[PDB]
Amino acid sequence: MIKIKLTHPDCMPKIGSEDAAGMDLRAFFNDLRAIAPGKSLMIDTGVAVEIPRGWFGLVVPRSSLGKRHLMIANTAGVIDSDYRGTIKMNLYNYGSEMQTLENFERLCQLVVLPHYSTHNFKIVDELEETI
Amino acid sequence: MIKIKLTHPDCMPKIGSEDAAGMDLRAFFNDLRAIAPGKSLMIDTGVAVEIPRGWFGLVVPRSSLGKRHLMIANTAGVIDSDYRGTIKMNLYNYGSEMQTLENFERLCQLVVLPHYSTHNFKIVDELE
Amino acid sequence: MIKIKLTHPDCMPKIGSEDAAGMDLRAFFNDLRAIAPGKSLMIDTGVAVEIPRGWFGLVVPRSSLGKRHLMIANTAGVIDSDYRGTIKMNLYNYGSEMQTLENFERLCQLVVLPHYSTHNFKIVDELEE
Ligand SMILES: [Cl-]
Repeated sequence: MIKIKLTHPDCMPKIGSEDAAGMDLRAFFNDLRAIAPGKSLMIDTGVAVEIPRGWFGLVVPRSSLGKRHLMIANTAGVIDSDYRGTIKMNLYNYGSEMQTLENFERLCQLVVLPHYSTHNFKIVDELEETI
Repeated sequence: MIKIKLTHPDCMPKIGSEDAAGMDLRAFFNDLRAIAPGKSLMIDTGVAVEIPRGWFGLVVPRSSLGKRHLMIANTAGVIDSDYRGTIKMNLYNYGSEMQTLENFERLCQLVVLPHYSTHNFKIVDELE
Repeated sequence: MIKIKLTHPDCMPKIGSEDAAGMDLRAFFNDLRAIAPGKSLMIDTGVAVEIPRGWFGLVVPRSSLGKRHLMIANTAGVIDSDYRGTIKMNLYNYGSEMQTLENFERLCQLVVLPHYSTHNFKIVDELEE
């Protein structure tokens, strides 16, 4: 079970069908968020999560953001299972015109994925051949 | 097993070895096959997929797109296990020269991955 | 387990806690490199990996590269379980000011995730509803 702390009930991510890979995180701010071409603004979501250990949160743009020429500055967010702040979406305008955000509009998908333990490795001199 | 509907056999993804993470989705073009700097082109793959519940499809560029300065406009496709349309690749030219694409050229990769059930959550006042 | 071969000890990726999704891959080059607006550079990590079958490597930027307006030219690296070369990070500057990268600087994260076999499919005439 994932658990979710909402800074405000309207921050609640849009949940889809059972088959949905992700839930949509919403913008959360108290002033104008106007991302100029070639600039980025860190947009809070007002959603803080405990993602269970062994998993992590992948944050990517909603498909609607393609026509808006917004990307996450760091390409994709990676929310570790010990991260306790609210998720932030550092959104960059790679397009040619102003992008304005409406408070609570759904912007990014959060998909929770399993990951191999980063402790489970060994250093070696030679890798096994697959030529 | 993933069920795949092709609009035509030539839309068949390029499958690698057993160890390959992804399959290469192909352009299914009509007239426009070039993307100018700062422009985008919505490319149908002609591949519709039935992905088992509990998984999803991640659509990212092939590494060869790097050289060509093409990205997906929305960075990565997320194909839900109930999505039945064909997969689209909305490619944006972020570089400085035009990129001409050949029909059925391998552009993006589809990787099918597990995801947590988005219904499996609880809202909490506080958390540890 | 992930078998790792290092070109140089210092190429060792940064390992976080049990809670870390990925390990931080490092640049491996002698002098400081600068990447001008609109330009790209193919950074070797000096890390070759043997990822267990069933799994793959996803290489995305560190969150810190976001402010520096750097991306992987191909958006995200996909490391197959049969890839035996060193992982490369082809970094592109999409911003408007010069960025500089130093040796063994943590740049990208390598996350290792299960994938469905790409051989386990069937071409079908109709899908369900
Ligand atoms: Cl699509």
